[PDB]
Amino acid sequence: GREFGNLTRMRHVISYSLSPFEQRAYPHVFTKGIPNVLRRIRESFFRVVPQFVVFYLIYTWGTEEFERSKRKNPAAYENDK
Amino acid sequence: QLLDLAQKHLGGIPWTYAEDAVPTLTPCRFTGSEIRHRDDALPFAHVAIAVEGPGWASPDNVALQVANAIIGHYDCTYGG
Repeated sequence: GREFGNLTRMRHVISYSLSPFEQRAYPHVFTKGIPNVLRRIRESFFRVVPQFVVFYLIYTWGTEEFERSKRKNPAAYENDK
Repeated sequence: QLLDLAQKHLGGIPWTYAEDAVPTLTPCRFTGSEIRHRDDALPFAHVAIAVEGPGWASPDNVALQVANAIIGHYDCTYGG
């Protein structure tokens, strides 16, 4: 079960391969590669991105509220007189 | 006797070729690939490996024959 000699029992399968020296290292990396990457990105965009956008909104508001708190209070001095 | 006999029985075979368009043999390319048909129900594994070899009409083949004899064939029955 841990040696290539005996791992599983398969039947009726064929495989075809070519030598590394008989083929290009970057085949269709301009017409077929980029579109596949775009498919990958698009297929998982809405599953991740939006949550991290919420994080950014929480981060900005926080900082804004923190600084907003340190501003002096005109309502604590109107009557101080 | 053989030549005189062949004249009577093989002289009629056509010999003029259409437009002398003799089918010259085009060369053949060799590619390093692999095919693996896996069937685990068969008794023994059975592989064959090869490389490009000279044509039928090159001197080098003779030397290769010798090299082949050095490797030698084998079988389980051989009582060596």
